[PDB]
This record gives sequence, C-alpha cells and structure tokens, in this order.
Amino acid sequence: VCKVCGQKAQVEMRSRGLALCREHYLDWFVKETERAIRRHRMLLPGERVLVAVSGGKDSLALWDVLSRLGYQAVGLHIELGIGEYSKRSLEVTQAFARERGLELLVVDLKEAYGFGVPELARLSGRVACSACGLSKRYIINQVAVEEGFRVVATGHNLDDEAAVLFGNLLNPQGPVLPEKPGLAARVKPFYRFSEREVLSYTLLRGIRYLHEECPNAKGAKSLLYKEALNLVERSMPGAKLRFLDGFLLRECERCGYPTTGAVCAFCRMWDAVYRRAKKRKLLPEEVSFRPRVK
Amino acid sequence: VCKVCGQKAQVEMRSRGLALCREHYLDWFVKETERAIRRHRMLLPGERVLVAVSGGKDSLALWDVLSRLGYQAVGLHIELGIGEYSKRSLEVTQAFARERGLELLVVDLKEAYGFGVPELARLSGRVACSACGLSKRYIINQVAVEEGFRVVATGHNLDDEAAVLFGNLLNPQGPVLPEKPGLAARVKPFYRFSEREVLSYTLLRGIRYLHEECPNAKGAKSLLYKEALNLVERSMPGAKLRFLDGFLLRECERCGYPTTGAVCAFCRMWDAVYRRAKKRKLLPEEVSFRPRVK
Ligand code: SF4
Ligand code: SF4
Ligand SMILES: [Zn+2]
Ligand SMILES: [Zn+2]
Ligand SMILES: [Zn+2]
Ligand SMILES: [Zn+2]
Repeated sequence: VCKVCGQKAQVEMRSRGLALCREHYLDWFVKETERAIRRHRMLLPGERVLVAVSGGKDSLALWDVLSRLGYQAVGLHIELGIGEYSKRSLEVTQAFARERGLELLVVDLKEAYGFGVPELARLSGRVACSACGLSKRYIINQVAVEEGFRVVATGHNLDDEAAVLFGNLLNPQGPVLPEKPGLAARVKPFYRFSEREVLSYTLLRGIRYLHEECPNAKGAKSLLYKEALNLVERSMPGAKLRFLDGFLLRECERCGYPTTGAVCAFCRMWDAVYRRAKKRKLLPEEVSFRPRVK
Repeated sequence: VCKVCGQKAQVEMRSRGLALCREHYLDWFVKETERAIRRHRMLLPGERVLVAVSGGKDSLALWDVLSRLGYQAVGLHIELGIGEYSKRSLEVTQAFARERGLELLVVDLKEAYGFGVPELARLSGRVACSACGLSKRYIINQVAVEEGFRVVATGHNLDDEAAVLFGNLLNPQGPVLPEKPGLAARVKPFYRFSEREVLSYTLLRGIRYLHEECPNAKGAKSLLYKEALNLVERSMPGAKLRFLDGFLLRECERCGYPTTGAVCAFCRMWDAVYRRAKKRKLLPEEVSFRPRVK
C-alpha cells in the first residue's frame, strides 16, 4: 500500500523499502531531488543551469525536474553525427523542449568541426566512445563558459557512479565538481537515484524519451559493470547504495581552456584529425583547426 | 600451442595469457603453489600440516599438491551430519586418503557433540551455515592445537578471496594467518589460483572429488558474488586478480581457547543448544556440555 496515502502502490523501491502511488512517487522523486541539491549546495533558487540533454530518460527527466523546481534550465544537445541515432536523439530532444517551451542550445559536430564521431574515431585513432566522450566533455564546458553558466547538470545516477567505482576497482565522481577558472561546475542531482527509479519517474510523468541506445557500444565496459551489480542488487536490495556509500593546471596553447599539458587533449585530437584529413585530401591544405577561445 | 613445449595446449588461462599441455599445466600448478608457499613463508620443507579436507576439488587438490611437495600433510574431515551429503563427502575423502596412503583424521559432529548441523541450526537459532561455519573454524583449530600442528592449510582460492572482498564492499583474508597462543596458523596456498585453474588441475590429475554441493545453500551470498565477478571476468580476463591485487584477546571461561568475550561464540552456542535440548527433553537434565580444554 502507498506509504503516504494508503491507496494502491504503483512503484516499489525495495532498496528503500518504500512504496508509493503514482502521485506520491512523483512527489517524492522531485522532493528527493531538491534534497540532493540542498544537501550539496548544488544550485541557487532560480539559478541559470545548463543541462546536458541527450534525449534519454535520465537527462529529459532531469530537465523536467529542474524546471519544476523553478531553476532556469537551458538544455544543450550535441548532434554527434552517429547516423539515424543522432538524428532521432535530436528530434526527441527538440520535441521535448518545444512542448515545454524550454530553450534548447544545439551544437552539430559535423557543422562545427567537419566530422561526425564515426570519421572522428577513424581519423583520431581512438575508439569512437573515447573520441566522443572527450568531445562531449569539452563542448559542454565550452558552451557553459561561453554562455555564462556557473554550473552544468548531468543526469548521471547511482547506477552510473557505482558502475564507475566498480570499473576502477577492477581496472586501476562527486555530486558536485567545483567551478574553476576555465571550468563551469558539474552537479549530478540524480546521484542517489537508481536507474529504475529515474525510469519510473520518466514513465509516470509521461515523458517521451529515446528508447534506442547508441550503436556503439554494444560492448560498453560500463554496461558489463551494471549487469553484474544489478545481478547482485536483485537478490540484495540496497547493494549499490551500500557499496557506494561505504566507500565515501595550465591554459591550453591553442584554445585557452584548462589542461595538464601544453595543448589540451581536445585540441590535440582535432589537430591530428585535421592533419590526417589533409594528408588524405579531405580538407584543403591551407585550412587549419581554429578552436573558439575563452 | 603449449608455451613450454609447443605441442597441443590442453588448458588456456586468458587471465595470464598462458597455454599449457597437460604435463606442463600440472607442472606449472605445482610450481606456482610452491611459489606461494615460499613468497609468504607459509611452510617448512617437511613440516607437518593439517589440511582441512571436505572432499571437494580445492581441498583434495591441495592435499594432493602439499604431499607432492613432500610436506607431512595430514587431512582433517568433519562429518557435519548433513544427510547423504555429509555421508558422500566422507566416503570420497576416505577413498582419496586410502588410495594415496595419507592419514585422515575424522571428527563426527553428532558423535562428539550430539547434534548434526541441521539440529544445531534449529536449536542455536542460527542459520545452518552460521552454526556450521563456526563449528568448522573451532574444531579445525582445536584439532590442530590438540595435535601439535603449528599450521593449518585450507584450499581457499582467488575466487573465494575476491568474493569475500566484494561482499564486504557491498555489506560493510591474507594468505597467512599468524600463529598465536591458542591459534594455529592458517595458510591459503591456492590464494592466487582461479577456481577454474584448481578444477583443471584436479581433472588432469585424475582426482575423484565430490561433485555434489551442500543442500544449503542454495542461496549462498558467496555464490551471488562469484557469479557477478565471473560475469565480468569472462569479458575481462584478470578482473578478479586485478581487483584483489589493487586493494592489497582473552581465554574462554569454558574451554580456554581465544575469544574477545568471557565465553567464546562456540561454547556459547553449544551451551544454549544443550540447554534448549534439555528444555525440550532431548538430553537428560544432569548432562552438561564439557568442551575439550587447551
Ligand atoms: S556510446 Fe560511445 S559513442 Fe555512442 S554516444 Fe555514448 S559515448 Fe558517444
Ligand atoms: S554450505 Fe553452509 S552448511 Fe553446507 S557446508 Fe558449507 S557451510 Fe556448512
Ligand atoms: Zn499515495
Ligand atoms: Zn585546447
Ligand atoms: Zn607442454
Ligand atoms: Zn570456548
């Protein structure tokens, strides 16, 4: 029975030994989010915040909640140029913002830099997710800083932090990443939430999100870790949360942004990519890579 | 191809990127065992050692190797009184010692204490494995000390240590446990070995072991952890070993053996068991529990 009203429970959280009807689950989820924000001084009451929005359940849900709590939540979507996948992601995301009258910023990777994640992978030599991850972190930050956002929110959740933690133990982040001179802050307001929890909010709130996952991968290390931890969690609710809980610079020559070297990894990657595009005659020889500067 | 001779490989160890024919796998396993013994000063050349032998693959294999290396390896088996299971375990174990002319010590739990692990569980209030585990640790030690063994060896392996480590991270031991006044030392010479590795040695050496597992459990926490870690290991060989590696008193009033209280957990358990047997008229009222003393 629902713990708040005593009518039919629509969501059960064995992790928390808690059951709620639709309305009170939705109420709890939102309130629990505002709790994380306050417990870690993540945001200011109506603060502008740049939300990294993929079109997936977590980031749409997050965009949804932060609005509800009255923050000025601007979304940033990055069209990564991964085929129909990147196309659908953008569509969904745009559909979402359109319906809610939220403002959406979009960076199209091929229009801005000349190559989509696939060609970027082939040319940089990195695995697609390495190139892609690096490209996502850089551009979100740059967009943030360029547009005056003190802070940036991602929809990373309990499953993510625990999977990451587990990955490190096998192969040797905090709710708030502190603002620095060339770095906006990164808050994860869904850090305590289960994936199943976020998915529940998303379904009960009627949010249409992109069900398709990205073609690669499909061999993700993160996925392997999540299965193994879910296999445990199923039989031992609260395992992930216990696990987690238990445990707890220079300016780039090309672009001005923070790095521990002369040239940042991002500039270093697009530099080489451009160089090799030239050698293979894909770019004119007199073209160079000019990153936007701080 | 086998790394030592170049003929057909019979065992592959992706964990180690190593392949060996039967003869050279057997040679490697034995030599790797003698390595663990020396690297951690576990044993002396012909030292007497009490081997906890269940009749399973690990302890028979271990009993086999320690003999081969010329240690005086006496086995200890505990008939725990768990139905046909405890019966078969004893048979297998006896068959093994008989064929190799090794000496086997046996403690039958019902003959010594009056109850088998099942009744022991019901009467102590503990889950069978809690009563059983406590009973096994106590009796092995007592037998060791009573018989003048400085040291005791168990067949616990990499899978076991990693499963245990994982269990603690979710729900908050060393190769050598140091001899103390009332405690013989405990060496695990198979601590670096995979389960699959030990099983391989066992099969290639032609050792007949007890394939049946114990009726409870069948819900083991240790089992859950091992699956989840194997699920990872399959896709990422060396995960367990990385995981592991990365990370790295008073006398009892009744019985004289070490404890952190007045009466040790073992004496405390059999005491209550006897008391409740009396109340239920299963023991005469004038009978008391007299544990053997140091
Ligand atoms: S999966 Fe790899 S490639 Fe596909 S989006 Fe996430 S990171 Fe970029
Ligand atoms: S499983 Fe539980 S009960 Fe069966 S033997 Fe191992 S410990 Fe004793
Ligand atoms: Zn309710
Ligand atoms: Zn740079
Ligand atoms: Zn060989
Ligand atoms: Zn005692």
